[PDB]
Amino acid sequence: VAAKKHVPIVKKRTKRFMRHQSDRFKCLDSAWRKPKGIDNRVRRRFKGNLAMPSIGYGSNKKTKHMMPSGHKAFLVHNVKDVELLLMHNRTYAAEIAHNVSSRKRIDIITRAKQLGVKVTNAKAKV
Amino acid sequence: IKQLDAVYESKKGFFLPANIVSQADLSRLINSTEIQSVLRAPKGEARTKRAC
Amino acid sequence: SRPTVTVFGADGKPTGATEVLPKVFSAPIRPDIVKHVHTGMAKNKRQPYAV
Amino acid sequence: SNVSADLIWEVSRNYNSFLVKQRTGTFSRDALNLTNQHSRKHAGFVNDKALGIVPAEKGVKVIAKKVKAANKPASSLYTVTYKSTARKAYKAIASQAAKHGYRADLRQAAVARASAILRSQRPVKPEPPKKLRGAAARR
Amino acid sequence: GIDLRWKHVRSSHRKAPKSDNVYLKLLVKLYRFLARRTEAPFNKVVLRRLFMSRINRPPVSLSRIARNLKNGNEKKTVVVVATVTDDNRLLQVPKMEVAALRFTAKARARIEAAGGRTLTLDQLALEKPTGANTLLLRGPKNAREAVKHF
Amino acid sequence: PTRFSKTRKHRGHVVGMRHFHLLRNHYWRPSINIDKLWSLVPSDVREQYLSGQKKDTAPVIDLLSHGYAKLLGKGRLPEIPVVVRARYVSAEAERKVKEAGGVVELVA
RNA sequence: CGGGACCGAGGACCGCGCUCUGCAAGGAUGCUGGCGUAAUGGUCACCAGCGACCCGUCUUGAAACACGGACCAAGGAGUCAAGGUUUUGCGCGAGUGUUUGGGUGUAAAACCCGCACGCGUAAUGAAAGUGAACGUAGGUGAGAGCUUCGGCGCAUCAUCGAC
RNA sequence: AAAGGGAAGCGCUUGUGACCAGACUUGCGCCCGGCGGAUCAUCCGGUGUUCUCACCGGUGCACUCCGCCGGGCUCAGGCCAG
Repeated sequence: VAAKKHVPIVKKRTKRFMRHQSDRFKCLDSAWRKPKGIDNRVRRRFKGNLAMPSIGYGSNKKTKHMMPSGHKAFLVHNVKDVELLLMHNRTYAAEIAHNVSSRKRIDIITRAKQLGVKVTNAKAKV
Repeated sequence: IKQLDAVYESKKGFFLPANIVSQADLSRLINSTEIQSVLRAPKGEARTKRAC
Repeated sequence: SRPTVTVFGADGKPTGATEVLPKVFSAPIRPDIVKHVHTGMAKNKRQPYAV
Repeated sequence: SNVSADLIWEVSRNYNSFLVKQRTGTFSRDALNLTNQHSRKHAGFVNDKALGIVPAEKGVKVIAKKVKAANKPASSLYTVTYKSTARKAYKAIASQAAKHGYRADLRQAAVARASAILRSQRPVKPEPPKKLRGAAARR
Repeated sequence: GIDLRWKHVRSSHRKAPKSDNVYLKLLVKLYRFLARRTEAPFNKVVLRRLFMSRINRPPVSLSRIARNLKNGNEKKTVVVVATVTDDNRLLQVPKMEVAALRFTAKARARIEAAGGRTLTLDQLALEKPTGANTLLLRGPKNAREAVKHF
Repeated sequence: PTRFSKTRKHRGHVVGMRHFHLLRNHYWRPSINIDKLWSLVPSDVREQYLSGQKKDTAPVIDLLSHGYAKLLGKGRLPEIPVVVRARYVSAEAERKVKEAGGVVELVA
């Protein structure tokens, strides 16, 4: 069903924090690593350089872990898992785990329709 | 069941231990009349109104 | 007096007999001590390995 | 004595077999747990007096702990099946939750769970067909 | 920017025990409630000593308790947030009412044989919730081999 | 355990005489004070003596059977006559035993 | 008395008040329109304005010099043991330590057993040796807590005594 | 598919093109009319309980209860705006 009424969801930063020189070296993954060189410009925070993650970018406590519909994702593996969201259909949505078979997915989707629970990936394996 | 008492009475150097708490029911202890009769009146509620 | 416990027969029905509950069932329940002793005791059957 | 509901909560507040812990919240599989939330208020296996509601073939089925049979698990639950009007089910559940002082704080949660189960037992409506959108999906 | 020559200081005292004893957790909850809802400084001191560690809770002997029972303290309830130990150098134990965290078996037996009473801290909370007519005792803190070698 | 070490956290940031052929069995002589002397009596009989239910009997204590060789005089004794058998005794311990009404017997 | 910009945090009532049928008084509501889908939003590629030295190491005060780096995958560096020390948690407590060994076993597990022994319970002296109460285990000044409201006074500190 | 007048690569912010995740589809509560059934209220008996609250069996004879179907009404509902 529709989610419970909430404050507007604000992301302070949508862009990811890319690792320094990971755009120039393929052996460097783009996952963030804090530069530890004493002369590093990103670590010293010169302007025009990559930003570094800090707790000031944190999301609002009222809307943290909310998908844009306002629900919180709950990973489910079976019908007994999705029936745990009987009392939270306006707050939690169900997300079927990737290794669940198609027929069990049909069972979970049928139970979630009876319980009025949103399924995030209900069109999978059809 | 009959032999369990003899089993713990035959262990030399060991006795069944004394608990540091006599009554484990904290609700009974707190809401007993002996404690409640001497308490100060509450200075607030669970939720506080926003002043300004 | 000390509590009693029912004795059940081979059919699963009570036999009419009771036993006095042993005094160990009123011991303190200490999960931290249980965890410490279990951590120590679970390593005592280990076989050594080395290159 | 040496055992209380407070002590059972202190023992099993960090781990038990009913616990489902994830990033977005902690849930409980306990049958006597209304709202399926891990807390002392809702831990029915911990609390001395507790209620639980499950679906039946039609209607709800409510179990309640019996304080005098805590050491007898086969006869520790008082079970009533309500297969009748939803209003009568709510009245009876609220009566056994609040009238005699048997966890009056769980009255709203019990009525809510009964209402949720009875609404889930209704027939479902067919969903509208999906509308194709964009460039690749429509063509 | 603001010029702060002085520095705000985080607390240098315990707010919770490091022990995972569930009975100690229940006792801490009880005395938190008592120290919040009563004006007695006794409950605050007892809660803060329940927070403390074992080197900060030295044992108290029956000889020390009998020493402090003199001069009009014979009827006060002795409160020790520590282990009460026995002293076999003391041949005659007087009648006394002691509440403690734990007793050794010989000390408890000698108190009960002398005709006194042994209590836990929750029983102390039941009978003297404001700590009236109580004698609060501590053991020798500096009487330790490490403290001697300091 | 390895996982609790600080190394895991730091991952990414790195006179007188000489005695030839000394034998300690010559110099073995453990000592006990008189304020521990009544602890060698078994507890029930000790409590009977301290209460005063034995007004016609005096206890005899052998220190060598308990593993002590010398009686020292720290503390005080009750007014009960006690016979003490010891290899060595200090002057104050013997004085306090005599004041308590007993006798110190010398043994080998 | 106008003109403009940005913002609407909170979520039954409680309060301060006022111009007192009510209110601009402890935080935005009311009315209306178009659309209801890629329209808003997002990702990717590119152009545009502005911004922006190549990393690591070394050196000293710092730069510069110098050294390493053609690219990618996998491997790759404060570990273990013994002995101390401080702190935390636990058990017992003037005691404590079953596991050298013995008994037992569903058999390298678990359970049970005790003599000796180690440490502690007494120190000092090169040694021979001797070995800790004048006193409610002392006086004074503080000192949490308690108090019958006169005082009793934990830990600890300073000082004077006693052994 | 795109860019390129002696480096590219990167940050902030628009735009273009390509490709997408959501959200929405109506719910709740009333007033009528038409159906389909008596697990309406009370009382009686049994049973269980938290010992005053419930379930079961009889009793309702349709101005009472429970669903369904057509309308009408109010409210709450998505995005961008005045």
